[PDB]
Amino acid sequence: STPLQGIKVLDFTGVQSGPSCTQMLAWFGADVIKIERPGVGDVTRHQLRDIPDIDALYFTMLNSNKRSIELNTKTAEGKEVMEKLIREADILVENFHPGAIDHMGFTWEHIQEINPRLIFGSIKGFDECSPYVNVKAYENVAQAAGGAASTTGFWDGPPLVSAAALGDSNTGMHLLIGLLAALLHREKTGRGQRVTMSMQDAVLNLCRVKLRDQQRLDKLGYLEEYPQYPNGTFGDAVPRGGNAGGGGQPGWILKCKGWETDPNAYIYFTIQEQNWENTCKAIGKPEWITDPAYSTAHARQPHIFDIFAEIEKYTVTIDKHEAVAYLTQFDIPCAPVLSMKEISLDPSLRQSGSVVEVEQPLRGKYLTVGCPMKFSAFTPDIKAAPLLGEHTAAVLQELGYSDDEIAAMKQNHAI
Amino acid sequence: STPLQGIKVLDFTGVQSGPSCTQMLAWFGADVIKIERPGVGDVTRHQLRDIPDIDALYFTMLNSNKRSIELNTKTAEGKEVMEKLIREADILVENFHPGAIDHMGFTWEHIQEINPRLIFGSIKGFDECSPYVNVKAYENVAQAAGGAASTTGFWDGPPLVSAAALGDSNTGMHLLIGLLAALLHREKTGRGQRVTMSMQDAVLNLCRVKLRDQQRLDKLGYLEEYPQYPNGTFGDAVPRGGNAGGGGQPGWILKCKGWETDPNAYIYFTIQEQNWENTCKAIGKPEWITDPAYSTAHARQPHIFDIFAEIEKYTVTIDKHEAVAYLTQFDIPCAPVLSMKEISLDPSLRQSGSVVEVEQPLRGKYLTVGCPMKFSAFTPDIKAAPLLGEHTAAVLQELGYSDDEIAAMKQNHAI
Repeated sequence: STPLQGIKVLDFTGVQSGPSCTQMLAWFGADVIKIERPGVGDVTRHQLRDIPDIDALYFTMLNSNKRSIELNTKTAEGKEVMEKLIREADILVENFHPGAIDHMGFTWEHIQEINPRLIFGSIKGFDECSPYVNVKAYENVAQAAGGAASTTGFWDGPPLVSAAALGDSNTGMHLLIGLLAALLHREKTGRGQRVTMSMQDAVLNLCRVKLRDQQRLDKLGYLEEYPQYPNGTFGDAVPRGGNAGGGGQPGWILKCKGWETDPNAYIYFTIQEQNWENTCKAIGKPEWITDPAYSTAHARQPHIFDIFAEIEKYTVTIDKHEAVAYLTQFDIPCAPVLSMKEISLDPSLRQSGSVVEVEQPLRGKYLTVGCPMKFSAFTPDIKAAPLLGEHTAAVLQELGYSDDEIAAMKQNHAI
Repeated sequence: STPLQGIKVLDFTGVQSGPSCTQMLAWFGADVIKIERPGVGDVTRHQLRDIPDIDALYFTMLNSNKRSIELNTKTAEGKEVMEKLIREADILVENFHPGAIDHMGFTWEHIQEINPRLIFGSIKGFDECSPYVNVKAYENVAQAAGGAASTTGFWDGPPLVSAAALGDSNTGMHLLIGLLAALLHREKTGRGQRVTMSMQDAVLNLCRVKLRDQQRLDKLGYLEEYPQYPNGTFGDAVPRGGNAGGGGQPGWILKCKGWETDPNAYIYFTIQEQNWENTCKAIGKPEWITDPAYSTAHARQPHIFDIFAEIEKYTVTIDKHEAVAYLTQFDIPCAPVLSMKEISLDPSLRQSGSVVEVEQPLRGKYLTVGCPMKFSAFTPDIKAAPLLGEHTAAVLQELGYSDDEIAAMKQNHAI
């Protein structure tokens, strides 16, 4: 049994935000029918290809386990298929521009009439009433609008985007929470509803603690743990803090052996408040244990980069993995800056199902990020991504179309 | 009606990752009973305080709607209360070090015997088989281990952490998906189960597209859309790309008027492949429309920073908001880099429920991030965070304890 056994998803999404949400739904046991433009398909199929003429990894890593149908919803036969899909569906997920579904002949009111149980999930760039309501939002557009770029990077550099998909996959995971909550709600009301999620709000949610810091700043005029305290300057907005800790425990990114030629020969190192004595023992600075200039976070803060520099004298002499194996014995919170190469090959992440090898037609093996959370009663089975239109016939057959009707729809380009 | 009406959560979490998850559970209608150490409470109550002697915003922004009980589970009476709480609960969440709950006297086995319906959610730094299992993971430690620090920042700078809580809140949102799935699964199995979520895996999941890029790099030796192509150099790992788009459409962070003294006087600007003609018109360069050195993404790539410099000649002349209002009419994807000050005061984010003003005892008003997703059939009510032990008596009363028994437990220090 799987959590979403028997749930049927009508999936119009493309790219990353919507598809990450629906791939999870598939992994949870739902039947995800991905509706794609005939002869075109989700754009990720053809972007960033590593092997000529076959689906790109962009596609395969975000569409595992889905069924692909080609359907041209602008045609009258396509419209009729869609109505039948809506009628049988538990969830419809879309990440089009406002009014796309309405213009296909299916307003929310019309959808409720066809299927009052249906849960309608929509990803947009900004919320309904926003001044940016018609910006077309890509990943980094949302990162700018949601607070992350403003607060990421260095105080003496530009706003910086994160590699992490705060606008795209993070929005998908938030929509998924909403869809799962709406399935739970449906069990009580007997009804579906519309769940909307904006990319700007997804970013903002992960930046919650920077809105903590803005209020502190408004009230006090400084942030005691930020690099700018006490010798630099605070403006009216939360500033960029480089590689600072972000919470109650300060830290930094420190160079390890190889950093001149290896851009990932680094660790993150935390000076944990309750672990100062251990930290001194690790670096061989017993004099610092009780010196009042060093014994509290308060006293450390005004010369904290001298202390990081002193720790870096140790870390530069050894490989990041060996640095972490040593430092962790002293309870120091640290880890290596693992590169995507290390992650791709890490045998532990294969064993834990975090990185998963998957067999794909025409390609052979590829790696994906697996189902992030582990369940003691359920094991996902991560499968190939569908070739374009691979499941069109099967889906139409399930709606009661004959093989001849299906062939006629292929010939007149409804599919 | 609420999505989680009638659900009871036994919540041991502190700091950010676990509390973010359970705050959302409360907002969805669950009764979240937060278990705190008598006389001390979640550390966030006293860290980064803006107002002396009352609960910090670190705490109130992450613990809205929860009930607080003070309970020493290491005592015999506290253990007996805990057993009664387990019997009544649907979900127990914890983000302690491995084995803490076992040590309390409740293995997962023993919990299953007491309450076969209970879903046990656990947040850890790393997965069970990891070499880093007993590393203490803070926010940025997980960012390092998860691939984000490696791939964020500039190619000629160090790895950079993100302001966005990739390790903390993001992990809480991923556990939340699991718990909601587990509730759904329970409707069929009649049984709870254990759901575990590591911070490393949460980071990795958002970095999924960087694993796409690693595989592309492994196969081809270069990433054609990365800043380093074609005139720079690729190594064996996906490199940092500064403010590059991260997907199929290139972009960058551009200066707007005021940038020399306003570290957030910037926009994100996407050069969308189908929108070159309009991009040229927006910046008054009609001659670039059909010039073969500019008309395609492939041709633009080797000189893309000149192109951005040229756009920047326009954007530096106007406020970032006016830049976006204009450029958007030319279909150019863009948004301001909004500061946390602008976010905190943005009337549209108030209207949309994205930033919410909450009345808190002793403090007055504070701002929080609201419930990220919107539901057409459900409106969350965000309320104050609990004062330490504010609900101890009521919780024990609901378990059948008399006032005398409760007062006796206070004097004993079991509560």
